[PDB]
Amino acid sequence: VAHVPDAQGLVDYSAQENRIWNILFERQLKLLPGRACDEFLSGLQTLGLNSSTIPQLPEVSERLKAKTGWQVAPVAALISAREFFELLAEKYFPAATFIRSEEELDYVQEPDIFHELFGHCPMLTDRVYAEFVHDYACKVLTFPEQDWPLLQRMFWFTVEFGLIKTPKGLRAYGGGILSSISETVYCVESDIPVRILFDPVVAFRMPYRIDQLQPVYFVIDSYQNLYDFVLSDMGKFMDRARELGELPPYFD
Repeated sequence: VAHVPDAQGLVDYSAQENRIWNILFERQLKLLPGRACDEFLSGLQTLGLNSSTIPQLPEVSERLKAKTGWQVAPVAALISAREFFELLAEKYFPAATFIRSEEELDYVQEPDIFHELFGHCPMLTDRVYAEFVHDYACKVLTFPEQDWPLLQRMFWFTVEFGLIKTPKGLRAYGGGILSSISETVYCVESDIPVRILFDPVVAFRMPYRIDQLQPVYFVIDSYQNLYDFVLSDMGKFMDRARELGELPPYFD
């Protein structure tokens, strides 16, 4: 459960909440160097993220906005799929104003202010990415609830768990990877996962499990790949994905 912010956006966190931010921050920072994409590296710097206190949203927002028109909006712990996408649509990234507990450090299903401000926001400082996230949200109206599961599949294999094969090698952009210490090493160093060439139809055909280290990642060679995809008519990729069948899981 979350804090409710004051007249002017500020939120009264105390020491313990701050230490956990700190332990989370300190340990992810170490692993980033050969693993996160350059754009993530600099987004973090651009966003002013201290390894010491939980940020105040106004300042973070102000910084995001000046890079790409995005902002951060404070919300409660359990917002709905619709509320998430309605916010992304108006260029606001939702930030729940609580942090995971000491006991819930390593794995955590309910996304907190670390998951958000550390894992996701920093990639929203890259212009083509920020524009793809926004267009993507927007187009998820236009679509009926019957199609959001496939749209939420695609989101999982890009915004959350996507990799980018760069000239200096494989890196990760996914905010679900970059906020977890386990994923961040595994995603680009293990011989277990299958890494597939990002293609819209095949991501739509790929099933997934939330709580588990991902057995399949999709690889992009430029954020422009995600941009062309959503400036092209989804709908058509989605049907097609349905006429060929859902693939069999690699997990169980």
